[PDB]
Amino acid sequence: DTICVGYHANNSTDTVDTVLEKNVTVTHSVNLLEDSHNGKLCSLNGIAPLQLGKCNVAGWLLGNPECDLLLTANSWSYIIETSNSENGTCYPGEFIDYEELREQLSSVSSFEKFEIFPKASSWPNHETTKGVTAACSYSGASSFYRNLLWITKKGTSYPKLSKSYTNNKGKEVLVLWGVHHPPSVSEQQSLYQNADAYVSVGSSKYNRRFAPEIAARPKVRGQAGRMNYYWTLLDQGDTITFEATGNLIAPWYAFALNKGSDSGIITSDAPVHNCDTRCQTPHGALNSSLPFQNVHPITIGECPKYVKSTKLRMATGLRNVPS
Amino acid sequence: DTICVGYHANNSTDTVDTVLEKNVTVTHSVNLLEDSHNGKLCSLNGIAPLQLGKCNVAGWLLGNPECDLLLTANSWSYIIETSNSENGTCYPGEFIDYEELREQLSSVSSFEKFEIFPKASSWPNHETTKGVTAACSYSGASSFYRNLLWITKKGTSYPKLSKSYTNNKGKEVLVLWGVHHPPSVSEQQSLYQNADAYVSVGSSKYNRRFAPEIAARPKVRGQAGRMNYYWTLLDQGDTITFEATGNLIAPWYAFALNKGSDSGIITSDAPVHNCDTRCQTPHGALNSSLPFQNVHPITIGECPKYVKSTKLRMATGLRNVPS
Amino acid sequence: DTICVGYHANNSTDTVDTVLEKNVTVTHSVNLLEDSHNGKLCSLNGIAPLQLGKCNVAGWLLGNPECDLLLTANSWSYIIETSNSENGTCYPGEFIDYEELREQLSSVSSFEKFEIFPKASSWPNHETTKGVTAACSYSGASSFYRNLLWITKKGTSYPKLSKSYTNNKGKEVLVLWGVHHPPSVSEQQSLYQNADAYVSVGSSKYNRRFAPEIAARPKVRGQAGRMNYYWTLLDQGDTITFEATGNLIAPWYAFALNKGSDSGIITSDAPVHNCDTRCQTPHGALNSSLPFQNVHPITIGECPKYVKSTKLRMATGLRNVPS
Amino acid sequence: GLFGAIAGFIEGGWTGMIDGWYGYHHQNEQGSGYAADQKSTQNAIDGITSKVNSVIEKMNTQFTAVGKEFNNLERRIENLNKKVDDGFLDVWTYNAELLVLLENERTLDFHDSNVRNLYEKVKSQLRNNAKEIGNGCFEFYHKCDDECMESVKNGTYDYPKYSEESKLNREEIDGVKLESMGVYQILAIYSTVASSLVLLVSW
Amino acid sequence: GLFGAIAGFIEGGWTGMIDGWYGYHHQNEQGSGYAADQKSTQNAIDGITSKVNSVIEKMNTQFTAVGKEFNNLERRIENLNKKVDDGFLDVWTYNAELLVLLENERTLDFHDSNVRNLYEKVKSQLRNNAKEIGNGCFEFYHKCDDECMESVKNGTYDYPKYSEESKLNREEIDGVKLESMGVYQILAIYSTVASSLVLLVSW
Amino acid sequence: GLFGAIAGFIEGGWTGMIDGWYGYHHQNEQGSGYAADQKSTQNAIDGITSKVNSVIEKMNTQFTAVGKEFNNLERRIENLNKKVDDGFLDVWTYNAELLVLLENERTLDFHDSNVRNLYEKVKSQLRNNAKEIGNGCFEFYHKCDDECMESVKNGTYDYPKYSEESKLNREEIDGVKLESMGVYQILAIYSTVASSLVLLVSW
Ligand SMILES: *[C@@H]1O[C@H](CO)[C@@H](O[C@@H]2O[C@H](CO)[C@@H](O[C@@H]3O[C@H](CO)[C@@H](O)[C@H](O)[C@@H]3O)[C@H](O)[C@H]2NC(C)=O)[C@H](O)[C@H]1NC(C)=O
Ligand SMILES: *[C@@H]1O[C@H](CO)[C@@H](O[C@@H]2O[C@H](CO)[C@@H](O[C@@H]3O[C@H](CO)[C@@H](O)[C@H](O)[C@@H]3O)[C@H](O)[C@H]2NC(C)=O)[C@H](O)[C@H]1NC(C)=O
Ligand SMILES: *[C@@H]1O[C@H](CO)[C@@H](O[C@@H]2O[C@H](CO)[C@@H](O[C@@H]3O[C@H](CO)[C@@H](O)[C@H](O)[C@@H]3O)[C@H](O)[C@H]2NC(C)=O)[C@H](O)[C@H]1NC(C)=O
Ligand SMILES: *[C@@H]1O[C@H](CO[C@@H]2O[C@@H](C)[C@@H](O)[C@@H](O)[C@@H]2O)[C@@H](O[C@@H]2O[C@H](CO)[C@@H](O)[C@H](O)[C@H]2NC(C)=O)[C@H](O)[C@H]1NC(C)=O
Ligand SMILES: *[C@@H]1O[C@H](CO[C@@H]2O[C@@H](C)[C@@H](O)[C@@H](O)[C@@H]2O)[C@@H](O[C@@H]2O[C@H](CO)[C@@H](O)[C@H](O)[C@H]2NC(C)=O)[C@H](O)[C@H]1NC(C)=O
Ligand SMILES: *[C@@H]1O[C@H](CO[C@@H]2O[C@@H](C)[C@@H](O)[C@@H](O)[C@@H]2O)[C@@H](O[C@@H]2O[C@H](CO)[C@@H](O)[C@H](O)[C@H]2NC(C)=O)[C@H](O)[C@H]1NC(C)=O
Ligand SMILES: *[C@@H]1O[C@H](CO)[C@@H](O[C@@H]2O[C@H](CO)[C@@H](O)[C@H](O)[C@H]2NC(C)=O)[C@H](O)[C@H]1NC(C)=O
Ligand SMILES: *[C@@H]1O[C@H](CO)[C@@H](O[C@@H]2O[C@H](CO)[C@@H](O)[C@H](O)[C@H]2NC(C)=O)[C@H](O)[C@H]1NC(C)=O
Ligand SMILES: *[C@@H]1O[C@H](CO)[C@@H](O[C@@H]2O[C@H](CO)[C@@H](O)[C@H](O)[C@H]2NC(C)=O)[C@H](O)[C@H]1NC(C)=O
Ligand SMILES: *[C@@H]1O[C@H](CO)[C@@H](O[C@@H]2O[C@H](CO)[C@@H](O)[C@H](O)[C@H]2NC(C)=O)[C@H](O)[C@H]1NC(C)=O
Ligand SMILES: *[C@@H]1O[C@H](CO)[C@@H](O)[C@H](O)[C@H]1NC(C)=O
Ligand SMILES: *[C@@H]1O[C@H](CO)[C@@H](O)[C@H](O)[C@H]1NC(C)=O
Ligand SMILES: *[C@@H]1O[C@H](CO)[C@@H](O)[C@H](O)[C@H]1NC(C)=O
Ligand SMILES: *[C@@H]1O[C@H](CO)[C@@H](O)[C@H](O)[C@H]1NC(C)=O
Ligand SMILES: *[C@@H]1O[C@H](CO)[C@@H](O)[C@H](O)[C@H]1NC(C)=O
Repeated sequence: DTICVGYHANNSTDTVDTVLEKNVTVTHSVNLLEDSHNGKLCSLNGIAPLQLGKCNVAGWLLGNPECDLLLTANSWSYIIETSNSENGTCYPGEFIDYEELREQLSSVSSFEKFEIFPKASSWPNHETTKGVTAACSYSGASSFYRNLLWITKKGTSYPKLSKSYTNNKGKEVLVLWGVHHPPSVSEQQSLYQNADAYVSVGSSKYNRRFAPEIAARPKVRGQAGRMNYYWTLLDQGDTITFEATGNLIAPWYAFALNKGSDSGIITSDAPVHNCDTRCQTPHGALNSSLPFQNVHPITIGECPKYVKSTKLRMATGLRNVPS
Repeated sequence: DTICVGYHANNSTDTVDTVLEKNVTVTHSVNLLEDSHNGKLCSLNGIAPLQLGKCNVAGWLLGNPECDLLLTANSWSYIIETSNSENGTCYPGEFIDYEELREQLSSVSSFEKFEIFPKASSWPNHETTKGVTAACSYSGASSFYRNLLWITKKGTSYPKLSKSYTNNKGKEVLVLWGVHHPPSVSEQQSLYQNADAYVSVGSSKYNRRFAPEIAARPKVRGQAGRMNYYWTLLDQGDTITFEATGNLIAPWYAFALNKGSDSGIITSDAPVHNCDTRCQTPHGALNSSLPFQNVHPITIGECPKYVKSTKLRMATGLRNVPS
Repeated sequence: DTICVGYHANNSTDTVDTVLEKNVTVTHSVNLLEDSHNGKLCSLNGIAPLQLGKCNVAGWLLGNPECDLLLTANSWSYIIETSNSENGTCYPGEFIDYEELREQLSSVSSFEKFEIFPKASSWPNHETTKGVTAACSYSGASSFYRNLLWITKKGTSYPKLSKSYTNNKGKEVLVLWGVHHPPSVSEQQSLYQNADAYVSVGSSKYNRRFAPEIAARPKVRGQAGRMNYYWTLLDQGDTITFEATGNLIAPWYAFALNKGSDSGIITSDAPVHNCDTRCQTPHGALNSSLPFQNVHPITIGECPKYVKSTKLRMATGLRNVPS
Repeated sequence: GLFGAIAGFIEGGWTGMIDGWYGYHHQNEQGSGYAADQKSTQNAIDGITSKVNSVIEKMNTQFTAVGKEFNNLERRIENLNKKVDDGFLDVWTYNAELLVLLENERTLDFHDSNVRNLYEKVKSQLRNNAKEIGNGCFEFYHKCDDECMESVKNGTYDYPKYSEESKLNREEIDGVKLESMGVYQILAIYSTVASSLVLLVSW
Repeated sequence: GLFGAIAGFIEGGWTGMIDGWYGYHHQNEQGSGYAADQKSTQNAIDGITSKVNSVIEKMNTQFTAVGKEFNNLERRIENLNKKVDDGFLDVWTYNAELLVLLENERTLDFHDSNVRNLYEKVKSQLRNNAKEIGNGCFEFYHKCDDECMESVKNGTYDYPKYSEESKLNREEIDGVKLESMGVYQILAIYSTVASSLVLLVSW
Repeated sequence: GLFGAIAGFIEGGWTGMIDGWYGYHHQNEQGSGYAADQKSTQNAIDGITSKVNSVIEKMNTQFTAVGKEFNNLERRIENLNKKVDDGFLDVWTYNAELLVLLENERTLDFHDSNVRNLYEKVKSQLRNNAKEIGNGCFEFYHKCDDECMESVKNGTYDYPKYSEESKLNREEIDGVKLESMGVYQILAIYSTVASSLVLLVSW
């Protein structure tokens, strides 16, 4: 009789690497790495996301009328651009500080869109209906943006324009506007009847005098002129004044904004579904508790951390050695 | 007769956490982390740090007469703001490149203030003392900055101005000036009587033409006019030429600068005492040689390193196991 | 008999430090850290680098004829500056966005310099040769950049200028030009005989209206006027038009560009030879496979990794303890 | 610090053991062993569980990080951002793999030390009995039932209760032919030789 | 790597010991022990001192990090600044905590190793005397005063000085004395004649 | 984690040994020892080689890093650039030196444990023979050649072949020297005289 002493053994074959040795077959282990994900993009914390489709963000906020379907959108979890998202600006030009605008979008949650200057009332001086381009056409019909307003003269006449606007909505208000210029002096007089012209934008902290330019250039989309774009955050209290002579693209819609951080500009093309998670990638959604994520670095939510490895098995057990 | 072999034990109580077990009672240990600070802000190496009190940096440098007390300061350990420092620019406008000017101040230790152009001598054509407003008022009087000079016409008669200065002080000299523009054209002619005007500044590396603008805007502090601010470093050798017609806030003092690094713009509110340490926080001074620090990340001086935990006791000894 | 058991021993002397002890002599060790290098600047994988000599990058791309020597240079591995490289702009002004232009050259490998506008063809309206300063002199003779062109009047008459150019070369095209302005209205008319002036450049994504300025300023190199410089990348396809009145420095050459990244602006003065390595520092080239490097951080190509230590010997063996 | 017990002087494992990680195999009068030791293995389970929970605790959870945007003039800032990202990525993958490797070394040696400590504890409470052989196996000079087995597994043995029979039993095991010759030396064989001398002397 | 000494077979600490960390408790005829070993505790003190000072040495002192400022158009840059600072703070706090934990494991096992090495060195020079019992205690078959105890503490023993009597003690503790009892085995009476035969053959 | 072998109970090194790291020294009837064990040293070779190779594999090879430039209005961005560089430099030099120190500790302890386990295996296969003395030195009660040496060095001993005569030798060790001829009750030379009687009878 004897009391021979020994340890447990298994039939398992998961291997853990150590420093002194590779591929050690251990009894029991525990994973620490993730790779599983659906190919779906679910809502975050119950709140639906937003998809633009074939729409750049700038084309959406200006209301490029190919982006007409998502007109009544007001609340999102995170904005999804697509690979096919290309309807930016219809009229050729330049949207100044587009990047800074996109990061100020990254901490807004919802909207209150409203008429700034009511088109039937605010303009008792000028023809506000004979201005459109065929380059920004829509189903054949010559069309225009949905938040702006082209302004024309009224029968070889121009009263000098001035207009204020006040904030009394508590939250901050974002206001856009634009400046047109043609490439020829003849067209410049043909629309505006002024040798020189100027606008001025002033609130308290933004202030600039704008003046057009007239210069020939190769046309794009059948248009040789250009149009620049500008935008400013307002505050409660402080007011804004526009004062125009020749080249005004009048604001016609504003936005009241809402806080609540962590918004994203994830670009993917996986479809949208209607479950709920706490983590979201371009390649899918996650559901885990291991502290290391391997799928993709760009995350939204409370996600575990991105690494660049393959196998991170941690051994909790013995050297499984048969006899 | 026995020779039993044993080990030291204690009534020690302090616990250290190891990996395999929490709260293990050790005979001897040593802390590695700091918590203690005074509520006091002492001299760094004997030099008293400059406090601004209720004064913004630019309001000090242009010399708001609100900030009259700390006028003849010329050296510091570092620079202290409080949360009530609001007397910056009394007259509304824009101080361009304020942050870069703050950063250049972060490596300068001491000043020499001096007249560039004497108020009584250098200006034999223009009224020098009849332009000052009530928006920058001071104790009933209508006042103005202490380092600049408003310029007006001299009785419906106004020569074109041009004036130079050469640097001959070896150290780098800082120059500030400003451009007023009124909001209305009749006021522009009322003060200057030039339909157009311009100023220009050239050194060797700086060259800028300024034109004013005139436009209406909702008033601030009883003023709808505006006034911008511009600044330029110089070197030993290179000169500066002003060529000004109509809108010039003339410089009236300069600053011979110095080296002497490691200057900060700590904003706090704990008062000033007179010890001397080698570390400085917005919450107090520090005095130890433990390498880890827990109070506050923003430091000035040779300071131990900021982490984000609470307990880092290190065990030096045995498990206190009585019997 | 006995079967006494002993370990190996040696006469080796080198020491590895452990945590518990300094200077422990180990029988066998291995170093991990590099110190030694030739003082040579060899070729990366066949292709030699380009030395500038007394040549600034800006002076080269403008073709300052001090740096006439490297006229035919069109392919390199990387770019070498020296401490004596000082010939940039011979005419005083400001090469705008010099850093950004340096960064875009940090991934370009080779060119194809060619005439944009031939000297005696594209300009049958102006005098093409009689304006050249002596400030950019060569052997005393009033000389000028070899890549641009000064433009004068033509006998008290001066046509409005417009000129187009297209790209049909399948790569990106790099284009330079400049704007002169003199200090006096006298020199303005005497050069150009137009009180107003402007130029205008536009392709599809660049669009700017330049206007001169006229102001007095202290002269540099005997010139009280200045010249601003500008540059633009083109695309395959998209074309460029210039429309100028009276202040033009027209181009005379372009650059067809080639990819191939990993090239920089390493400055040193250690000499050039023609070996082949796969790592290059300002003090010389490296040759090992150890994972740690000590000589200099600024490295070109695959290099062992830079640290700030002096001794990283790793013990592989026993404590060399004799009797 | 491989202590040389597992795959050492003890070669293999036990498949027939089920319950814990550390156990015995008695081979007494009736029945056989493979009975676990739930006492010591509980400490192992608690320590490893604390270890794993601590490692999961020391890593944080990052929050929403989105790629940013630039135009064609901000290239310095763009490479700056890219450099920051690849730097932090390399640092965290370095930390992760290095940490898991060193933990795996130390946990295998923790199991080895537990095995060896149990073997030490067993042999310590058996003073001069059972004449151990090989891979930790014994003999038990005195014969005893399940009860002494269970006692020793509970760390109780009462050595003087068995010492005298085991001492005699060891000594008769220590007797090889010394049960047959007992003249305090090679004397029993030796006595016969002198007789021959006396018989030849008086012959 | 718990070697099994601290709270292992040796159960408790000693409140009575004052000077060092590792001691002796001699129990001869006059007085009791509680005397330190200043030799081997000195090495451990020096090593732990070296360890602490090295850990102090490898950290550095951060210099004057000042908050920066930005206007409302440099939001990208300011977010980049925040991401940089948060990442580096996380890196350093992780390295600090992990360093402290692994050091604590290793230093407790260092003390364990010192205890075990001392006990083995004691058992080494006392080969077969003193019949070690329980939690590290010894017996001394032969009797000896403070001088032998001091020599033991100096690691000197001159063991063939004390062998035979202690051997005799281990003989007289463990002698089958019924087999001798003065005279048995008829060997004494019988062998005497042989010597008489030898004295006859010699003469 | 000093287990006590090297510079412990085993004092010095062997300059005379060449081939492996861990060897023996026989002192049998002809010649002296100094032969390696190529077996167990090969495992240490493989482990240390894997150790160094894995450490090399973890560290990575950086690509082209060129310094950048800024004008006089970009002091903030330049200082940000500098802070990023200094941070990553300090983090990597910290990780490198700390990694090297911990691996140095572990490799010295690895050699220590291998030496001790070698000693344990040798003592394991020799149960009641050779009466181990000094710095791990042995005696062999029975006398044998180089073949039993080679047997032991192949982990074989065939102990029942050599048990009996070495055992009989082990019993007769003691009394030949405590009287300079031995201590015995009344038959020490007496029996010797009976032998002499056997000689004088068998001339
Ligand atoms: C909204 O986005 C869509 C797709 O992103 C735009 O459709 C594309 O518009 C371009 C610009 O005109 C078209 O290129 C030109 O098309 C004409 C006729 O096909 C051709 O003569 C030209 O040589 C050039 O190819 C492109 O064809 C068209 N895409 C498709 C599939 O037809 C659309 O223009 C955007 N909306 C607005 C208002 O710009
Ligand atoms: C220096 O800083 C102080 C602190 O802000 C300034 O005092 C503040 O000045 C403003 C401007 O008048 C005051 O706000 C207005 O006050 C009037 C009358 O009190 C009221 O009718 C307005 O509706 C508005 O509230 C503010 O009360 C006043 N606060 C204090 C504590 O004095 C001061 O003006 C600054 N100096 C200069 C030269 O700007
Ligand atoms: C190419 O670079 C070289 C050196 O970097 C330039 O040579 C230096 O040019 C400056 C002005 O062009 C000279 O400074 C002036 O020299 C005169 C006469 O000595 C003196 O009276 C002035 O006070 C001032 O010092 C300088 O002497 C000269 N140095 C050398 C070593 O030649 C050269 O001008 C550059 N090429 C071009 C086209 O700009
Ligand atoms: C460690 O194991 C991995 C996995 O391979 C499996 O395990 C081995 C023990 C053996 O049974 C293999 O047949 C199994 O497939 C090995 O990694 C692969 O090895 C093969 C052969 O060298 C190679 O073709 C694959 O590309 C490897 N793939 C990966 C992802 O590792 C590995 O070689 C083993 N050894 C070491 C030192 O890691
Ligand atoms: C680990 O210890 C901390 C500190 O508590 C001390 O240590 C314990 C072992 C025990 O001796 C306590 O009396 C000591 O004060 C424990 O954290 C505290 O726990 C108490 C409840 O007992 C709670 O009221 C406090 O808020 C806790 N303090 C902090 C800073 O968390 C902790 O619970 C112990 N954990 C384990 C597993 O032992
Ligand atoms: C560790 O040793 C080095 C070099 O000394 C050699 O190694 C010793 C172990 C011993 O064998 C000496 O005889 C050898 O010469 C020391 O390095 C230098 O030490 C002196 C002071 O002793 C100092 O003035 C030098 O600056 C040191 N230089 C460098 C490059 O280190 C080292 O100091 C020794 N360790 C300690 C803890 O001081
Ligand atoms: C995400 O994972 C969790 C846990 O892995 C899932 O929750 C489990 O759901 C099943 C089905 O009802 C239950 O049987 C389990 O008990 C749940 N586990 C826990 C821990 O709650 C969850 O279903 C997964 N999916 C989503 C969308 O949350
Ligand atoms: C460990 O085992 C021993 C014996 O193997 C136990 O001691 C006896 O156990 C039996 C049955 O459990 C009781 O009837 C006796 O009263 C026990 N005591 C004696 C004989 O003195 C012991 O209880 C077990 N447990 C522990 C914790 O020691
Ligand atoms: C270690 O202890 C022994 C035992 O006391 C010391 O040996 C004696 O030292 C005393 C000192 O007063 C002398 O008088 C004796 O002659 C010594 N020898 C004996 C008793 O045999 C010894 O000196 C101590 N030190 C060392 C290094 O061995
Ligand atoms: C290990 O050593 C043993 C004994 O030293 C070897 O056994 C001997 O092998 C030789 C080879 O020719 C035979 O002649 C002997 O008869 C063997 N037996 C003895 C000496 O008792 C053994 O071969 C060695 N090698 C291995 C792999 O075990
Ligand atoms: C190993 O044996 C267990 C018995 O507990 C069994 O459940 C398991 O299926 C076996 N392994 C495999 C891979 O089948
Ligand atoms: C523990 O006892 C010692 C006895 O000398 C005493 O000095 C010490 O103060 C005691 N500990 C505490 C916490 O009081
Ligand atoms: C700072 O600490 C040192 C030592 O810790 C001490 O001597 C000194 O009094 C403390 N205070 C000051 C103001 O230096
Ligand atoms: C150590 O001995 C070897 C013997 O081969 C010899 O080659 C070597 O030079 C010696 N080292 C020194 C420092 O003399
Ligand atoms: C670099 O070093 C290797 C090994 O030392 C050597 O073979 C080679 O010739 C060296 N030079 C080059 C250019 O690779």
